[PDB]
Amino acid sequence: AKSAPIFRNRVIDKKQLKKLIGWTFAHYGTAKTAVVADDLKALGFR
Amino acid sequence: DSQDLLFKAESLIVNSTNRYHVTLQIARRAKQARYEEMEIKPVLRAILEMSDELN
Amino acid sequence: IPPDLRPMVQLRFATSDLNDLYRRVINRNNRLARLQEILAPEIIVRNEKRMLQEAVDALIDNGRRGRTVVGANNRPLKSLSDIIEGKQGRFRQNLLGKRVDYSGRSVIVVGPNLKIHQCGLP
Repeated sequence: AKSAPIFRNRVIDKKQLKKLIGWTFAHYGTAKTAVVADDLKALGFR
Repeated sequence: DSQDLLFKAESLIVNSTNRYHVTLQIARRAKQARYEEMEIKPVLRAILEMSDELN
Repeated sequence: IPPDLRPMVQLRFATSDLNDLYRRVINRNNRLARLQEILAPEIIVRNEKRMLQEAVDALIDNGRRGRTVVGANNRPLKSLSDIIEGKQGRFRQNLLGKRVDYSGRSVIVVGPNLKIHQCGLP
């Protein structure tokens, strides 16, 4: 925790999503990485 | 909730330094729980208790 | 080998090839004993001894040394060695991998509203 996310003001391809997931795992843990992946899945599907 | 249990699980996996040892402890605790309760599910209560004991 | 490891079940009767191999060994052994009891000509006794050797060979490992003993259909009989070797052998079919209870199998569809730690079970 305690690591504020950066505002990614850019296009988001698969590489950016993978980078974001890796950053989330490295800084926040494995269950916030799971939550973030589910939220991104919902947003992309919508 | 399920999410709560998942966070507590992750919390116990860390600060233990051995995922196997802490899985064995959770198994033992849940076994004792159900044994002295037959007199929620055991593994769940075990994880709740162990998380609440980590302060 | 114990009879339940070479079962002779009734469906017709389904028999393991070990029964036939053991019967060949026993028949040749009994005939050899009879030949040794009546003082048969030496060539006949020697040929019976060769037959006993071949029958025991086919029992231990069919087709290793001589010809392969086929069954009712033209297929090799499964001897003792053929049970413990190969991908269909004992080690790889029953010891390193087993069919287990409390198991199911079904087609998979996508559940988009599920969570990563959840599955949809019929």
